[PDB]
Amino acid sequence: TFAGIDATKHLIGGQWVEGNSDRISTNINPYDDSVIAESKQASIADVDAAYEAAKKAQAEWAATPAAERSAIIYRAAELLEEHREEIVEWLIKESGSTRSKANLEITLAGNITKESASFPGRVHGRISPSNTPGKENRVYRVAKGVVGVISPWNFPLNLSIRSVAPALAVGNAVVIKPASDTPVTGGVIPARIFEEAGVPAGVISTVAGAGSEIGDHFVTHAVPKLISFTGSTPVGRRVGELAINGGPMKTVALELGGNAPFVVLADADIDAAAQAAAVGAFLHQGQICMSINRVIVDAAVHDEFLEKFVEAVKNIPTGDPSAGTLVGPVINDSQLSGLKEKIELAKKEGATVQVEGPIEGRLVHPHVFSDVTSDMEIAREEIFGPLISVLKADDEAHAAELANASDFGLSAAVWSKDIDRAAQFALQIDSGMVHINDRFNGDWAIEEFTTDRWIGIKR
Amino acid sequence: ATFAGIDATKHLIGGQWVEGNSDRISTNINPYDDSVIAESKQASIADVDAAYEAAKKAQAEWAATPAAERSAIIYRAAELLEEHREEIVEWLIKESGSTRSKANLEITLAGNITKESASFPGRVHGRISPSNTPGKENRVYRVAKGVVGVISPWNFPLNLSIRSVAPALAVGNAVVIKPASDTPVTGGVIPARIFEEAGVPAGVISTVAGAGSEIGDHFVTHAVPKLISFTGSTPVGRRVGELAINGPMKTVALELGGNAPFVVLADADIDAAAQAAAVGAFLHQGQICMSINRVIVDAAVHDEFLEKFVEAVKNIPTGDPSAEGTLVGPVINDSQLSGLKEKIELAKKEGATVQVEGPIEGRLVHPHVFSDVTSDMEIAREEIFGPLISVLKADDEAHAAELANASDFGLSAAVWSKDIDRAAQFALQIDSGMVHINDRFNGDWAIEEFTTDRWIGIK
Amino acid sequence: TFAGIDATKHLIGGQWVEGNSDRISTNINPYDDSVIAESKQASIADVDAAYEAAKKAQAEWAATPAAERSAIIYRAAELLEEHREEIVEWLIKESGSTRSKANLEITLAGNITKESASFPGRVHGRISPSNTPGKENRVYRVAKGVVGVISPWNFPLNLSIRSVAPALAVGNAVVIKPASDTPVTGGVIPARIFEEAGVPAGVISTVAGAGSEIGDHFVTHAVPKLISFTGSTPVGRRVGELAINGGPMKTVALELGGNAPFVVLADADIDAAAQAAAVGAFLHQGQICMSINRVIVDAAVHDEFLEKFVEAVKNIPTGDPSAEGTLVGPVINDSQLSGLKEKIELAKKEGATVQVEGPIEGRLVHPHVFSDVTSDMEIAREEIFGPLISVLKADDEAHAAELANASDFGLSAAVWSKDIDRAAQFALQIDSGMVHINDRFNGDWAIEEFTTDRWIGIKRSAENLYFQ
Amino acid sequence: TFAGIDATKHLIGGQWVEGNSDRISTNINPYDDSVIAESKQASIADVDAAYEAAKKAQAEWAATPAAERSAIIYRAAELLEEHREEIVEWLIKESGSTRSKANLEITLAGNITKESASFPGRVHGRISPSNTPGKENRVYRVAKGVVGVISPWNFPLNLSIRSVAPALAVGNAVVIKPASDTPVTGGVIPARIFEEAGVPAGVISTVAGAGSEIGDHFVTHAVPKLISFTGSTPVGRRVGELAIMKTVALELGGNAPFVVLADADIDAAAQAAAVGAFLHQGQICMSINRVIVDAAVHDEFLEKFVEAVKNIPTPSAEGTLVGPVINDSQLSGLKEKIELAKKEGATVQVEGPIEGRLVHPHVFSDVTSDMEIAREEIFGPLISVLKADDEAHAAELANASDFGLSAAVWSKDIDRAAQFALQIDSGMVHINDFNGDWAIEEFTTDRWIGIKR
Repeated sequence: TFAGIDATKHLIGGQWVEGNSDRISTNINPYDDSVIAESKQASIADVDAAYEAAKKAQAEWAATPAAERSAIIYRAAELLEEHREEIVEWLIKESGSTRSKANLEITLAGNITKESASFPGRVHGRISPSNTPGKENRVYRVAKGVVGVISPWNFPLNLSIRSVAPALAVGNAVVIKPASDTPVTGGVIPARIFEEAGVPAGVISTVAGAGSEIGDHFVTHAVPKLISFTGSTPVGRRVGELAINGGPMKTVALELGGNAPFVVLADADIDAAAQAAAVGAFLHQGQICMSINRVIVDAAVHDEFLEKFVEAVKNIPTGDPSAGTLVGPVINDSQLSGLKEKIELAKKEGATVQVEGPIEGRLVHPHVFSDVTSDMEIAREEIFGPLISVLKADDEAHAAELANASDFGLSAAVWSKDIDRAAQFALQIDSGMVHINDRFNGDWAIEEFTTDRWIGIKR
Repeated sequence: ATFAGIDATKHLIGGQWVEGNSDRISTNINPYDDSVIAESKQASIADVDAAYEAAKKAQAEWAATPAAERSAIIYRAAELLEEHREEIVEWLIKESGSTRSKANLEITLAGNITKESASFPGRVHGRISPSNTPGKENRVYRVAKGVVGVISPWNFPLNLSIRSVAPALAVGNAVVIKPASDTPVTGGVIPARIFEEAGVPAGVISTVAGAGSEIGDHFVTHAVPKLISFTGSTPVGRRVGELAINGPMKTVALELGGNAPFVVLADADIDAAAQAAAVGAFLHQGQICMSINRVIVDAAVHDEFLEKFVEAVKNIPTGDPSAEGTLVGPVINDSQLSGLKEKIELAKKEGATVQVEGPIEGRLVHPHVFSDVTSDMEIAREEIFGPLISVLKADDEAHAAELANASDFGLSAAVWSKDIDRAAQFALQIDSGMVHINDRFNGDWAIEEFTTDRWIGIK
Repeated sequence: TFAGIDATKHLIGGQWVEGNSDRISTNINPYDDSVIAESKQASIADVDAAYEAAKKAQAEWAATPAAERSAIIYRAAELLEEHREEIVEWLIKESGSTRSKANLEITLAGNITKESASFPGRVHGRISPSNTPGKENRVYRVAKGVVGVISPWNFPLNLSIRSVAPALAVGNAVVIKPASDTPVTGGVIPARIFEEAGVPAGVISTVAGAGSEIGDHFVTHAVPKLISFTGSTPVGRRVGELAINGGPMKTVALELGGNAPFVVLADADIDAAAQAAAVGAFLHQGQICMSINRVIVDAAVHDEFLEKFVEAVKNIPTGDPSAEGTLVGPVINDSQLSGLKEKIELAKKEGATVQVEGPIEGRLVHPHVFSDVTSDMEIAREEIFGPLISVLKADDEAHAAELANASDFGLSAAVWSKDIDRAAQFALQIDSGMVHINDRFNGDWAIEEFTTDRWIGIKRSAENLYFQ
Repeated sequence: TFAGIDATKHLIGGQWVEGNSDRISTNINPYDDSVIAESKQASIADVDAAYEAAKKAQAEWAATPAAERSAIIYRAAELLEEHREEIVEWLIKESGSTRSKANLEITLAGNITKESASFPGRVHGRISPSNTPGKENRVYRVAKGVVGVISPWNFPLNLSIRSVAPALAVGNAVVIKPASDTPVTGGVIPARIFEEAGVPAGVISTVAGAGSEIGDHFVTHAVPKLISFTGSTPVGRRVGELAIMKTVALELGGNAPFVVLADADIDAAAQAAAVGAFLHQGQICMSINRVIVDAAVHDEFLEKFVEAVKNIPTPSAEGTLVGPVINDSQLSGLKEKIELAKKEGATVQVEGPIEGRLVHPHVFSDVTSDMEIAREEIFGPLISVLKADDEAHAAELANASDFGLSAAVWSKDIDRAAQFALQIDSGMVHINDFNGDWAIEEFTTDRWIGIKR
């Protein structure tokens, strides 16, 4: 259960109901394998009801005055704190998250929701200039309509609120489809938080189900105007294809965390950078916008940084997430293999082990690898686990090439005392976000969940 | 074969007009009489690589060029559009089978877009956002995408290539054009040459014309372009979207002029609307921002409109495009002729009634109008690309709204109603980026589409 | 007293202190003449203290994270809503507001600040395009610095907050100089309420004194870089003039609600327009952006509208402010009283027709209506600030626009006409910032007003310009 | 005469006419005292006509299609370079500006009106959110109406077009009243060039009257919604006061600071102080009347700087960099300022002759903040070099003067430089070195129309 209803149901038509599918998925605590629950998953006829109920209820929502919608969204943020401990526990249980990680995730979901509540009072269309006598060009800024959000298992609550909150505050009706492993932290909870906040029936909905049964059908559907996806790149591609291959076509917003880079230039404060890289590599692992899985260091400070970086990660306790742990267990037994495979492959491709830990159950301990090249799989591919490569750049220009060598969407970080030069270097990296010496953009968000409707009026 | 002096069979690569390298020989045929215009050796995969490579090397300096400087060159190309008017008209008629008067409208259109584009350099700005962390400063820079790949259509080659080419170049992008194999000079050589003669540095503008499929895929699939602009058919746009997702992703902008509706409401000036529908359906076909392919009239005025409309379209001179009176020219090629032929047959087999028909000799398809059509019929739910019209009856106001949203794609739509205010509300009920009441390039939309925002946080 | 601090004190430096001038102020209830309180006023010295304190504290406040400044502003809205009953009683006792009018004022005050809480994260600067190779143009949007706010006796709470809240939220430090008749509702409550929400010491202040020794010096001081004024246009003009030739550099934002025209066109919903006119003229008078001082009606529907408007005005409860039904209370003071008595007579001795009029029992002026008036009668061209309304006859649609603009007060105007598309075109002819059709605080304009832009152009040589 | 038309007439109601004032003015070449021309001055009734006609012709011009307005404004930029040499002479002989300084002003003039030609398309309104059930909020952005522009004698062509072009493009009707000493460079030429460009009759006007007659009537007139003034801080003040019912925009040039921080490429910066002190004299945006330097590079800066100013040659010539002063009243002002400078203790680091109206460069040193030479607006080639004990002093010293549209700061640490720059209350600050979006705002007003459906 959660906040007053059993976390195994689905919020369809504003009614918490049981799934009509034949499949029954068993949610397993990644740490000790204890059954958390068993729910009758949803069928396509259920997704249909979800979407159709959203379409039918969306207009009245979009038409609700700015202040109202704002107040409700703001209420949701209050509720996030008011149910904090119950949410922390679920984060620990289902997501295999650490007590401290869960705490962060909730604060983060609350900042996004807090910003998002100002959105109503920020959506503006414009009155364009006319080129033909008697013509009035008005471009209204409206809600896209119905958004289908597909949340991941890494930061289930955080990365889902990242799109549910702005999408709802702006007038859209949303339908969440969480990852198989985290259906309540990535779907039931955020859904419930907004229902409890006042979001009208049909506006917020959640539908969980097996990939092979509803995955495709959720994207290819005719109701959603926008599909927001957060996950791994190969799955993003598939959702991307599906959105344009017989739908009709709908906009698809892909949040593909990949192999993010942490560049340390020659004039960087190796001390702070060491500390920082340790936080971004493990304490924030899973969070697509702050996580990093490879630090690129200049040759002139490489040996020093590597030294300090290793002595910093050896002190990262790996254990029972319920505890001072800072790195809990991996999510699936499928996710466990993959990591195992990458550790080996790095060793096999000639990488150098710098920090290795035991692997008990799904409790993978940190792993560091120096002497890594941009062509090694460990660096090219997406990791999503406590794996960490250290590549050497013998030139500042080479650092930029190393940083762009692997695909990654979200963020990139760089350390350098020369704020001005670093800022210039940052522009030399292909990322929409680059942070120097240490998020969520509201403007970028209101634009992603609204559409501009140009209405030409000839008098 | 020549244009503005230059050999028209060559390709502009690395700032140098050269002959293609593939063994494939393409013969350009006049659509109206089958006389050969030219015979150009096609561009090979290697040629596309050179174009993208050289373009990528010259882009930075072009992007570093002062705003006023870039805008002077964009304004010059607009003057050049006019100075070369006479000759572009001949090419438009000769290659794309355009009517002489249609050709003159297209050129006015093109030049009107690049003059508007001329003001873009001084309109591109970034933000300095507030921070939430002490001592942090957020600066989001608005820069060029880098290299932009432009695929243009055979319908309004000049005007639709320019629609992307001009703003992209204006904003700091370097661009490579891959025109439709039927209109390589009106869609590639002429646009490319106007900007070259206007002074955009070598390598910043290029055209590479090649035989479809493989070269087409390579062109979209390449690692250099960070944007692929496409205007054309939906099955092809679909394919471009696929390739952009599989086979190093890049944003893809698709301009698919599907089946645009022309909505006539009960209180509409039927005579005006009728004349307007005639203009949009036949004198503007091919221009996917002003054309319409189906009419939706309120029952209460369906018969009045139909008769008044049938009258109007029966007075449209079909025939040789060179003649100044003509308004309907030939269809671009035999294949397109086949689709038009079979679409007509099918409309009949589906239950449609012929209201206006004529003989089709050569590639000269006379205007056709069907009545008693339903939204499930393909004559009204699929792209048309030819002088074929459908008229659907709307027994209800809200019903008209349904039929208007019955098709897949749509750039614009139009509504007719004397009640200016109620019409504006109605228009909002249509899912189309553009809707014109009682009578089309968005500068802002073009800046956002051809630039990329870089958020850079500093501590 | 008000929420733990005695209303008689001034908030300087972050501390509620007693005044230092020798002049002693005596608060008087406009409905009965009670001594609400008596308190020593602030001297020219207390104004300097407040400004200097605000000046030094300003920067850290501006540097506070946006979300943090935002939470502080948001809570002020909550506290405003919390101390509702107390503020209500205070509005009625001092400003002479009505039970229900005071309650409306607080809602208004509340909405404004919850809207302002949104401001910190909305304030942004720009990176403009460059025309000279190697040059970067940044244009920062920052706080003005210190803002002095002069609040009026009409809607003291709502009109002070209208500028105090966005200014604070945006990073300014602000010193309030309330109207002499309403020092607590116009200064103490809003200051205290922001203090109890969390704004730092020195960032919010309230210096109250007799304009006689404080007024001019407040506007003239060298610290404030913006003066916000709300009141009569005469005083407003004096403020403006004083700001241009005193402390060389400081802008002024004058909010002068003079004679807002309420225009009823040929095709209006005369019955709805009638009730609305009634509302804007009495329940809302004092409220700068909502009230109306004159109504102009197309001749074709003039007499029809007049008959119905007079009816609704006739049945408007006038009396004791404390009562929950009253809609019109006493005038703030005798000076204003004698100003209205003078205006009613002047309208008469100019040939105007009385439609409605009542007794004037102890500062309690009953609603007064005058028809058959023309654009040059003082009653229809000067500002009123009282329950006196004048109806003018318009020959046609075009004459309506001309009658509407016969003022010099363009702050807001209302227009009634069933035809929306044309009424909107018509509204464009009126010389006001805002016009409302068939029945209002702009946040965007507010942030522009309390911030300043700083263009910083930086040229980089080859030396400190990399990867070029 | 200019570009055909009679240069002594006043464009009113679209027609160039002779003034109705019984006062005549003899426009005199500041350089040699020769009489360029004489003209019947404009009267109060003349002004009323120019404004009354402008008002009637405005609504039509604003409703003119955006791309149309933009082609007209653009044309004016072509006409400006077509009449280039003809205008160069007028600044040369009337404004007393050199040949290099005149040419520069024409390009700058061109740039402004060319940037301004893109304004019609960039003027957007807004459809704000609604808080009341079923209400729409439209915020139209319209032209103010009629704009009274008061240009000055320093850079009369550039500083008049600066207001005029943006205000016209946007759809306002403008009436220019130029400085008594420059009625054609600051009034006739700009008005005549927009006329040829295509601006309708009554949309552009120029009226040259006597300060004592027209001066006050031009500002307090009911018609103009905006008054754009450019000049000395004291006269800018009366204007604003007189204006208070319409809004006024004061471009008050005073004493712009040139701060040279301890790590400021003392050499290349000394080269720039020279340029911003003489080459860009009349330029209220590119000129500096004082240099604040940190003790460390103080003497280092001064030497190279003195040698810089000493090399500046001394109108109709090519080499010449500095020209004569506009009039006698101004001349006596500089001299008067030069003397009390010495009487205050300042060291005459540099001093040149005073042949006629031509004042040679003057540079003083060991100057402090409580001296009129660093406090008052100078309007002449008089430089003051103040020493700053540190950087904190530099901030104080920089903000000392009451008026400042722009400032300059040289450093090497671009980042710290930027930070320091924000500590100087000035609209503009340039580091080691015309805003359109702000001009668009200035010549338009936002009209909020709320509709309860």
